This record gives sequence, structure tokens and C-alpha cells, in this order.
Amino acid sequence: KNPKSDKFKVKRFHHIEFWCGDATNVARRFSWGLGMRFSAKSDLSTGNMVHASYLLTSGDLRFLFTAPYSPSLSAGEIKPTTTASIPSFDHGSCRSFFSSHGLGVRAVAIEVEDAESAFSISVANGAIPSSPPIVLNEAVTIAEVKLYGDVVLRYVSYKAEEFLPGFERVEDASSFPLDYGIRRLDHAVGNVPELGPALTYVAGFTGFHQFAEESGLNSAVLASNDEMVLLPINEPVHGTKRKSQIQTYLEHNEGAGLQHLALMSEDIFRTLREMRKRSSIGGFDFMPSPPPTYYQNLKKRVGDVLSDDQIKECEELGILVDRDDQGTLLQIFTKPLGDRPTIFIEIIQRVGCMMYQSGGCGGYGKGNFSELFKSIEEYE
Amino acid sequence: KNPKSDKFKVKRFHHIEFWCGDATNVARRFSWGLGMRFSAKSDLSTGNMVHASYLLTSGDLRFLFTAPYSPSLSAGEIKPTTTASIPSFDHGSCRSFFSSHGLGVRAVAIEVEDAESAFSISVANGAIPSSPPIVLNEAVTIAEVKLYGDVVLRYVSYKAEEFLPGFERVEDASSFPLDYGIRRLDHAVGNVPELGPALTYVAGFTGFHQFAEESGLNSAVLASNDEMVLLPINEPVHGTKRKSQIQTYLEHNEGAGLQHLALMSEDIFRTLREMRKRSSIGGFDFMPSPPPTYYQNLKKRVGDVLSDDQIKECEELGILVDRDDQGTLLQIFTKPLGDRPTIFIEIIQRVGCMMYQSGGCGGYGKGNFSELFKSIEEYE
Ligand SMILES: Cc1cccc(C)c1-n1c(=O)c2cc(C(=O)C3=C(O)CCCC3=O)ccc2n(C)c1=O
Ligand SMILES: Cc1cccc(C)c1-n1c(=O)c2cc(C(=O)C3=C(O)CCCC3=O)ccc2n(C)c1=O
Ligand SMILES: [Co+2]
Ligand SMILES: [Co+2]
Repeated sequence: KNPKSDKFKVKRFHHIEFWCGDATNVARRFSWGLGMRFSAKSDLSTGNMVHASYLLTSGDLRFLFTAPYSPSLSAGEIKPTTTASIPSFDHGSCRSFFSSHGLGVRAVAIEVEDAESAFSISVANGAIPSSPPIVLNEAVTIAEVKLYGDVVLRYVSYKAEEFLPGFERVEDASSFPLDYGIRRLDHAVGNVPELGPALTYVAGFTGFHQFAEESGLNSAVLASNDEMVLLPINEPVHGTKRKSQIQTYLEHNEGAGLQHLALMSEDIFRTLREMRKRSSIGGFDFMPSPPPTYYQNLKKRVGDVLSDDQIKECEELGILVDRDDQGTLLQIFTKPLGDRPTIFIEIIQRVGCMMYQSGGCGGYGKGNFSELFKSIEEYE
Repeated sequence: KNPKSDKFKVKRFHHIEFWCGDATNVARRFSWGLGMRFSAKSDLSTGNMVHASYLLTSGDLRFLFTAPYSPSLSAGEIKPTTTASIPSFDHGSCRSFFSSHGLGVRAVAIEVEDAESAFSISVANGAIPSSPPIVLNEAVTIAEVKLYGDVVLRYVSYKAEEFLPGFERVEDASSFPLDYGIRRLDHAVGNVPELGPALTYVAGFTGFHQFAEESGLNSAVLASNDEMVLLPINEPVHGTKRKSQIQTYLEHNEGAGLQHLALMSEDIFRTLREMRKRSSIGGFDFMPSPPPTYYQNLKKRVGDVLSDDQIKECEELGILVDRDDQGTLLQIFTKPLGDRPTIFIEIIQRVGCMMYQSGGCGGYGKGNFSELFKSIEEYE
């Protein structure tokens, strides 16, 4: 059941912004590791004396990396005269965020019809304001409300139907056309100490509905009207055999924040071949693969969806498979993206639910908790 | 003339430590960009609850990348019970350094016969102490004094004749044997507001001597007895046509600090081929190449050292050539390593001065200031 109760018109995920100590090194590492092209910049070379921001793209996926310059460079500016291209940016906020949490996601940005209306309606319905609507070059409006922890939900609306005003398209020489098949953000997942209050807050100001659904967590998924914006949230379950990875997250992150980004691939086998080639030469590492029994047991579970060759290729790449009543999910998880055992990435591809493909087809892999534990003891 | 006035026995450069916001992403970027292998680690997986430190090596070159964890992880520790593998590390110091300067070099480490003696003699001769000698596992002694700005000169001495106690050798699977030919640190260069006082201070506590020698700078080089540890220092020259790059450094760095690391290659043509292949896929960019007139004029200057083919290969890779009375220098400079126009890297190879090769053979490229300006107007 989908009551379609969005309190304002939401379109799709627009971008994810990481707050960094050095945006250049994180952006270059991510570009190589994920196969994303350098698409736009806002920095000293574009007149921005406040922050360095670099945009990577792969298909419709947009990753922004931002770091502060010395405040001395902009000490004469005031907000009316700022050279920042993202007017919500604040040196103190960014340094405090990075000191507290390490490298991680500051903003989950969604495109809406009217960011000023979305902001007003959100705050009227309980959202804690973070940055009020600001119109950039009479062309784009951006506004921010608190989502959880120090993560904001950023509203972006466009008059037209680039990236942001003040960003420039990087030079072709500096823009190598990397592409490992990643195409869009499927979902963005938060970790909180208490699920109930978090859900009530976010669903309260968005009108997002709950998407139709002992391993250390309880979870729920909030979804927009067409279920294309998907925001799962996890809480820990205490007193378990193995320590909850949600609680480890909260400890090392200094509280709530974004846990993982799930990136849809048009060909998860190519994406994983390309990412695994680069794991030890600057890219990303993946979690340890499941035992071979897990892949033996895939025949009974998804033998009607994947061939034996396609199953065998899942086995060499360490890909996980889950299935609901509507579709099938291929997924795999990276090791944490930086120093702390906090944020990681999920690569996914969904099969089924053809109408375009409806959102969340195949679920989120919750069935892989039981299948992994089963396969663990089976191969033992 | 070399008075050989070292006040304690100095051997060679040992390592360079970068202070980072996220050590993982900087280390992975540098590994791919420079062709250095992951060699050792000290982090949560080795019991270090204080800092994450990753060591990259290429030949004898050692780059260490360190970032702080949340202080909450080690809140119960005191210095006698610390899990830090580098006992000089301090969360506040590291966050303050990175907030002030951005990504950059905290420590220039040299190996000495006795780090405790070097520390005592240095401080007796004017060195400002930074971290007193500490013996690690009865095997290694480390001590630190201020060099310039917030950069320290780190003394390391070994009883035996790994890396540091508490570091572990990374797994083979995570240790890809990258190698683009870089073999050791040739020199490490500081930028200061006033050269005179800086030289007097450092030469005062080390006994290092001045090495035998309008473009925006004055410089001088301090050298150990065998001239294998080389520490040039630059000051700006104000009121020039083009703004001094030393003054730009000081402004964006918030004062004095390390300007560049010069890395000796055993084959600069292979190193630059490999680095330039990777510039736009996560590696390092190089400064704009000199005009073709510069390479036309190489025939008259170094036609007795480099063939026409070897000169032509300098031209395609953008390599610079200078010559003193003793040897010839091939060199090239990267663009800044991170967000700020501060630290960069020089790749060099020296030809001549065979005895082993004596230190500083061919100089530091000061002749390339005049040759570049000459070539600029010539090709105009
Ligand atoms: C990757 C890893 C590292 C260390 C410990 C553990 C438990 C894991 N880990 C996961 O985090 C994980 C996450 C999801 C997942 O994506 C997800 C959602 O997107 C929203 C609903 C809740 C949920 O589970 C699915 C399966 C998972 N599995 C199977 C897994 O093992
Ligand atoms: C790389 C760059 C970017 C923007 C502006 C400029 C001036 C430069 N730049 C250099 O920084 C540069 C540095 C050295 C050098 O290594 C060096 C030493 O190691 C110690 C003695 C002083 C000295 O000059 C030599 C030649 C150089 N040249 C030729 C050059 O153009
Ligand atoms: Co997921
Ligand atoms: Co140099």
C-alpha cells in the first residue's frame, strides 16, 4: 500500500555531498575507484575563496566533495558579498563536522519542484531548519533541513526544465571519461540510536510513507510518492552475540549519520570486475565474500532468474542475491570508504518489476542476513 | 667548502609524515599517483585507538599518512597507557594543524645514531623542543624539535643495524607491487617569511652547513656532513611584477611550512611516463610544460650530456634540465598535491659527480628560472 502522502512534489535524488578535509584527494580516489568523471568545479580557479568543491558524475549519479579553505581568504566577505557557490556552507560547521565524524555525507540532496515551498512546508511540519531557501543567479533554489545527526536533507529546484551557478565545467584534458557502469543513487541509509523517533520526524515533515517490506538492527524505509527517493533508517539491537554494526557505527561516527549509499549499476558484473581490478591500486575494497555454500544454495533460490554461468560469475565477484515477491536483487558491499568503520557503499542491480522499473524492486537484501548465517555454518 | 660541522651523527632521510583528515583516501591517491606500495599500517586493526597511520614505500622513500580517530575511542588512556604507535601524536595538535594548513607535511624525519643525544644537543643549541625522546619497545627512539612553522624535524634511531614498533606489515593481497621508479627523498624544502632567522635557527641547532650554490624568492640550502640530508629554505621577494609564489604559499598555508618534496627517480623518463598516464585517472597533474624553444635551447646547454632522442623525450614529458659545474639535473614539478596552492612534488634525476653519487649533484634548478623566462619570450 502506497498512500502517496508527499507534502510537496519530489522528483529524484539530485546529488550527495561529502564534507572532506581535502576535497581533491578524496575526489580523485573516488573517481578512480568508482569510475566517475570529473564534471564540474567551484574553487579558487573559479573565484570561490571560501570552499573547494569538485563534482563527479556517473550517469545520473552526482557525488560532490567539499572542503574549506583558510577563513583568512574570505575574511572580508559577508553573506551578501560571499564568493561561496554553496551559500549554506560554513567554515566552522564543516570543520566541526569533519572533526566529529571524519569523512562522510553532509547532504542528501533531492530535486523538488519548488525548494522554497518544500522548505516552508517541511518546517511547518516539524523539520528543523538548517539553511533557508536561497536563489542562485535567479535560476536555482537551494534549502536545507536537518535529516539525522549532522546530515541535512537538501532541496534543489530549477527554473529551467552547469550543476549549480558558479560551478564551471572542468577542462576536457582533466576530464577522463571513466565509466564502470554505475548509473544512479538507489537509496541512502541512515544509522540512528532510536528508529522510532527518527522515522516519526522525517515522515512527519516529508509525508514520505513506509515502503513495503537477530542481525544487530531494526530498520524501516521511507519513500516518496513514486518510491524513487528511498531513505532507509537503521537502529541497533543491543545485547546480541556479535556486537551490532549499527552501534559500532554510532560509536566511531560520534552519533547518527549516513551509513551507506546504494549505487545502481546497469551491469553489476562489469562494475564489480572493474572495481575489484582497482581495489589494491587506489580503489575500494569489498567485504569478504560468502562461502561457496552460499552460491551452491543460489540454484534453489534464484535458478529461475540467473543461469548457472550468471550464478558462477556472482561467485567469483562475491555478489549477493536476494529476492522478494516482486523482483530479484544483486548486491555487494564495500569496506568502509575511509579511516573509520562508518560509511560504506553498496553496488546493486535490480531485475523485475517492469511497468520503466518500479522503485525498490527486489527489496534491500534483508534475506541475506539469514542466508549468510546459514551458509556460514553450512561451509563450516 | 664543507666544514662538516654536524653537531650529531646524521645518516639519511628516514620518512616524511603527512597529517591528514582521512589518511586512507590520501594514502590510496598517493599510492596510485606515485607508484608506491602499501608497506605497513598502525590503526584500529592493530590495536591503535588514537590515530590511523599508513606507510607507503618506493625504494628507500617512505611516506606516512596519519589522521586522528575520535578522541572518545581513547578517552580512558593516559600517555603511560597509550595505544598510539607514534607517542608524539596529539589529537588537538593534528586537528589544529590540518585546520590551519590543510593537507601537508608535519614531520621531516631523519635517521641518526642516537635520537636522545640528537635531541639533547639540538635543544642545548637552540632547538625548540616538540616531543621528548621516547623509546619504543626498547628498540627505536624518536624525538622531535620544531623546524619551521608547524613542521617538526623528527629524529629516529635504531638499536639494530617493521618501520616502527606497533606497525604491522599489511597483507599481500592489499599490497600491490606498484613501482614507477622513485627511489629516495633527495631534498625537502621549506617556505618561511624571513630566510635569515630561519637559517640561523636550524643551522644553529644542527650544525648543518650551507651547501655550495627576480623570480620571487631568495633561497639557501642547509646540508649534513655528507650532504645527503638537504634542507633548502625559501623566503619571498616582495614588490615584483608577478606575485611571489612563496608569498602565495604563506598566505594559503597560514604561514611557514614545507613547500616541496624532491623525489629521486632511477629513470625519470619512465617515472614521468607512468605518472602522466595517471594524471587524469586519480594521480597527479604536472605544471604546464615549457615552450618548444626551451627544448631547442637544450642542445647548446646539455648536448654533451643528453642525446637528441633523450632531449626529444624530455620535450614530450615536459622535463626541465639544469646544469652546474659538477653535474646535470633533470627535474619536473607537480601541481599542488591538494586543495590549496601550497605543497607540491618535484621529480628529479641527477647525472654526474661519481665517486656512489655525491649529494646535490647538479644543483636545484635555479638556472631554470632564467631559461624559462628566456624561452617564454623567445617562443612568443
Ligand atoms: C556489509 C556489512 C558489513 C558488516 C556487517 C554487516 C551486517 C553488513 N551487512 C550489511 O550492512 C547489509 C546491509 C543491507 C542493506 O542494504 C539494508 C538496507 O539498504 C535498508 C534495510 C536494512 C538493510 O539491511 C543488506 C544486507 C547487509 N548484509 C547482508 C550485511 O552483511
Ligand atoms: C613549480 C613552480 C610553480 C609555480 C611557480 C614557480 C616559480 C615554480 N618553480 C619552482 O618552484 C621551482 C623550484 C625549484 C627548486 O626546486 C628549488 C629548490 O629545490 C631549492 C632552491 C630554491 C629552488 O628554486 C627550481 C625551479 C623551479 N622552477 C623553475 C619553477 O618554475
Ligand atoms: Co542497502
Ligand atoms: Co627542488
